[PDB]
Amino acid sequence: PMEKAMLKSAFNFSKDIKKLSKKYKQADDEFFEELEDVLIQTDMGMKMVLKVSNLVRKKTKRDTSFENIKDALVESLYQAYTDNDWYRIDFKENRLNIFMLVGVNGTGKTTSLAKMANYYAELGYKVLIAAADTFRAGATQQLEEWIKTRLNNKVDLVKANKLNADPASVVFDAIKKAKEQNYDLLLIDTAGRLQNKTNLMAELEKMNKIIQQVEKSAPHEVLLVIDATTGQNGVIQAEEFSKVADVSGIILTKMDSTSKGGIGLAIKELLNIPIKMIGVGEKVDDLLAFDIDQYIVHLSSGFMQ
Repeated sequence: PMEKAMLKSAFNFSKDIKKLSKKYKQADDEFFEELEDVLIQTDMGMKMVLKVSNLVRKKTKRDTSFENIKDALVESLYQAYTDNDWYRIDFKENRLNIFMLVGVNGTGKTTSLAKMANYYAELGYKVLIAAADTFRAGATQQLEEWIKTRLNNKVDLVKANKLNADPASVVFDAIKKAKEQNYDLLLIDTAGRLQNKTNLMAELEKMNKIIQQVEKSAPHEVLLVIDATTGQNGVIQAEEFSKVADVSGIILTKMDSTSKGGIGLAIKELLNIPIKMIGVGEKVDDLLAFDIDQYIVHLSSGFMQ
């Protein structure tokens, strides 16, 4: 799955690296200028280009073989990301885990939330979804579809029976069921528009108040969806959303459709929030726990043989 996910970005990165190898003589200043130009094209951003180049420069000598520069680069990419104050999904066996999914609409929340329910349901857990994006029953329609079409039998859905209902009332109904029938995970869908900031924050706080009566440390995760195909555009927008919600982690979707693999690093730099799950494709099971070494190794696969 990570191989298919990183196919397009790895092709682009290795295409540039292979070009770099052909006029490669020594790891000198002029070489670092050329390398920096390649790093720029991954769209990782200036600060990350600078951090990765400095790391490669630190690890290497002018006489380093081009093979050893590549090993250097792989290690420096991983280190650039892992250079932080921090990671894990707060899922415990002996409680009702509660995760919210957040972000601006049309980034892929309801798809991702469905994939997350399936991910835990396959691990043997009893999963409940709260369709609390009541802004259009379209999000509700989707959840219903996925439920009786693609999702494991251990995933159930609570929704609104009324038009444009208060989102907290769906959360009220879900928490009750989840607590009473020994569910292992409650996933909460939310609507999002920067425009409706005050209501969006108010609704999140209503939800929080409902759930913290059952689970004091809930929400255990608040997960923001970023569409990788949007590149740096999506990264900046995800930062703006991080002011509306106290985001604990990121779900990076559509990696497979993305040609610029610096985005993981762009996220780390701009948001400073861990990526925790990564979408590898369109099937219900195309969602993995994020692993930065795997992201880097598969991004690098085209030039590492």
